[PDB]
Amino acid sequence: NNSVYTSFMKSHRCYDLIPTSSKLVVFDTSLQVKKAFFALVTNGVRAAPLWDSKKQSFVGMLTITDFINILHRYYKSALVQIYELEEHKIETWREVYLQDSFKPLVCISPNASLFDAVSSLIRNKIHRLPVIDPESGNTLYILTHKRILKFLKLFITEFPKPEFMSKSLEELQIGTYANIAMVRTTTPVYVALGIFVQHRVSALPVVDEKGRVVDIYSKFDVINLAAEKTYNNLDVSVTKALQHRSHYFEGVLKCYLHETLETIINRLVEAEVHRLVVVDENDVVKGIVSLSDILQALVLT
Amino acid sequence: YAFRSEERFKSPPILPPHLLQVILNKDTNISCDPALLPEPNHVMLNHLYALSIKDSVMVLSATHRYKKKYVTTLLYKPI
Amino acid sequence: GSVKIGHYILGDTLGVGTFGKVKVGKHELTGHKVAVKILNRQKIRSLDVVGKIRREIQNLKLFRHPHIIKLYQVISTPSDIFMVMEYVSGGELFDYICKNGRLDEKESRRLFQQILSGVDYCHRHMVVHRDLKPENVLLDAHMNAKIADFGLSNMMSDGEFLRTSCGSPNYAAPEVISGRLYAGPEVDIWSSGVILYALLCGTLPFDDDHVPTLFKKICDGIFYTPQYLNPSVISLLKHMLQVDPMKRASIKDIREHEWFKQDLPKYLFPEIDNRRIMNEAKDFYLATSPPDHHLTRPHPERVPFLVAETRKAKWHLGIRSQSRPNDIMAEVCRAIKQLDYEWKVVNPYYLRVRRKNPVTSTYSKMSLQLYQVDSRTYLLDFRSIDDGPRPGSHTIEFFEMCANLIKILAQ
Ligand SMILES: Nc1ncnc2c1ncn2[C@@H]1O[C@H](COP(=O)(O)O)[C@@H](O)[C@H]1O
Ligand SMILES: Nc1ncnc2c1ncn2[C@@H]1O[C@H](COP(=O)(O)O)[C@@H](O)[C@H]1O
Ligand SMILES: Nc1ncnc2c1ncn2[C@@H]1O[C@H](COP(=O)(O)O)[C@@H](O)[C@H]1O
Repeated sequence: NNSVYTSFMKSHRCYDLIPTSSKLVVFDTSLQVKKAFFALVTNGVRAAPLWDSKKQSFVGMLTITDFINILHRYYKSALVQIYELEEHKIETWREVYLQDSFKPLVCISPNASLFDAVSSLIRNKIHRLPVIDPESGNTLYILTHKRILKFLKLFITEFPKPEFMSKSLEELQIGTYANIAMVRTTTPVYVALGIFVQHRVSALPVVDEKGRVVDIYSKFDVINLAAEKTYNNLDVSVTKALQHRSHYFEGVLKCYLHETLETIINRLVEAEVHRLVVVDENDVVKGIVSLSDILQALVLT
Repeated sequence: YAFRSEERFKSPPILPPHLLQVILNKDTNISCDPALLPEPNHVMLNHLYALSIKDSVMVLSATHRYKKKYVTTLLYKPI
Repeated sequence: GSVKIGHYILGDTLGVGTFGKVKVGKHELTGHKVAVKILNRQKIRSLDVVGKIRREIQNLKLFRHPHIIKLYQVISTPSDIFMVMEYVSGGELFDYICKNGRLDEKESRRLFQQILSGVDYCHRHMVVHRDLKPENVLLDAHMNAKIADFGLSNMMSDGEFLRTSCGSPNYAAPEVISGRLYAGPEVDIWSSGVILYALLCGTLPFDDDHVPTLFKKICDGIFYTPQYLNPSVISLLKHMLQVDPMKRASIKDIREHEWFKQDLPKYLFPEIDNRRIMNEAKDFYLATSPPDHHLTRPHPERVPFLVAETRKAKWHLGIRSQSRPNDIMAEVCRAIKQLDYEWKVVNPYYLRVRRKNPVTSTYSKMSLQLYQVDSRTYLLDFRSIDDGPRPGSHTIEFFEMCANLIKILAQ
């Protein structure tokens, strides 16, 4: 079952993954966190490499997760305080973040095989893996679970295909059904971040009284709070926060247990989302299949 | 119809039009990945593009090329 | 005796050329025919270019194209340098046009396509053939197209433009006739435009008995249009010959044009698999200009910023209003205010500065050129470098290096 997908990743460098022309912003550790997060929504990027002026090197990464942590961490009430965040600086917050645990920046050479990349993503449990040319020392592109899946289905050929993928999801046991981290439609966006910090999950499918999926709150959706400068009020519902795009999205991407693995990966790379919520006739939650599951279902199988 | 003609020596040289076209102010499609930019002109590549500092943080960027690829690196550094 | 280079014996002379005269070779054994360009060392020693010739031979060497005269080998000797090239009979296109009068559509289309692929080949290889004339393009036995003289050609560099202007008056772009900086693809497009014109009307679109009135005619985008052809070739020519180098057509623009598409073989441009190919080059690899158009699904990470929008004001570089010499002086003092040292090249407004990394032993350089934006204002440009494991970044070191310099020049 590893005869093809496993070899393919070892035969292609992360170089082929990199876009012809891309854009990446990098922050100085001397920069204030407030200005940093606003810069993220203005440039479109959800991740920026942290640069240290004194060390003259790349110390770490800055994602939306950071914005989630610092939001849940220092908070008093929606109306009472705009205080903590403003003054706080990137390196100063990394200090209280690393106070509990010390985890240096991870990176991969663009000349390394795609198999080394998918390994560093599962092993380190990280969605942002920067590719940095060791010769020049310049960060090129930030690899993503989405970027790889797209590249995989799009580039891989027809020929070796016929055998394993056809098998249905329910029977393949891929993805976590054991404990599903979710939020109600009336649950405050604060407790949403509280679950985002407790569990390392990247999304929280919202449910009504019936437990059906009427929307989904992704770790990326919270950056909108910084984009709209509404992050001061965390007492609002996730439905109230997702009400900004409510006139745009088609619905909640999902699939069924009895569907083929092949049909799932296709719909997944085309929708360009990070996961799907498996359900039934009642559209109630069953389990979650993310890109991390598919990527971890490849490297070994 | 011959022959070969002259050249202009008046200095300083006048700023070429190409450089005034920045890829960061251009707008991509709506469906593409936000981190994507069109293939830049080889002439504007090493050049620095500094964003007006309305913030106490100086923000300047340039589009550097790899072997076959291109990257626009924006850096936010406070004064 | 008789002069011969290798197994090729020289003979009857083909022409004068750019530098040296060219003659026909004949294989001692087989009897094959090649065109050798004879450049006398004594004649090229007088004029002094020690890099221009090196890069010329370098570029034409790798080139393999059906419409680009292919350089076989270069034989050298203390007497004169030789270049053996593919020989073709039927002379220059200038001889073809004049003798055949005015070519039609079904013909000109064929030839123009061919030539445009040759220059596309060149531009893709980062070289620009600056002097493009029907007098510089030959025809084989089958009356195809062959681009010939690369002498006036130059090699394109990253972040670099081309100052020099050369050649006859008629085919020179409105910018190079004015002696202004150019990238070099556009000067070919304009030169190709006037060629496409000659292939139709038989007469040059810009011609006058005495200059600058020829240049004055060239700077002005007004040119005679005969009833001879359809409006499509005119929309192409007028967009191709546009006076504004920014408003001009690129090699891509001509490919997409209607008149150029008709009866065009695939081999020329190296390109259900058509829709499948989209994805390979589609939004995945590059960004498409805004498509008034059907609503398309925006990338999930691009919607949240967008749905809340419907500012972004990014400048070029440091730009002041002071005098040319009075500016640089107020600058260099700050350039030397820090540890950084400056060795300025030829131009007084052009400086090349470099400094050693304060943390490591690495060193990153750059280029600062002072241009003139208008009557009342000047502009300073900042450009990175190149040279040929590490805990620091060449790209970032470039920014910090500039940022520190800019900090003193402003506040
Ligand atoms: N490659 C990395 N280097 C340094 N820190 C990282 C890296 N990837 C993730 N993190 C940390 O983990 C969070 C981002 O997780 P994620 O959204 O899953 O990529 C942030 O709080 C970062 O500090
Ligand atoms: N909403 C969720 N609740 C519980 N587990 C989840 C959830 N989303 C993802 N996971 C699990 O976490 C991994 C994916 O994490 P991520 O790449 O961050 O979305 C997979 O192993 C999933 O089984
Ligand atoms: N399974 C899904 N169904 C519907 N929308 C989704 C889904 N996954 C992600 N999104 C959307 O895509 C964004 C999150 O992308 P990502 O960070 O890749 O999970 C958010 O704006 C979500 O609304």
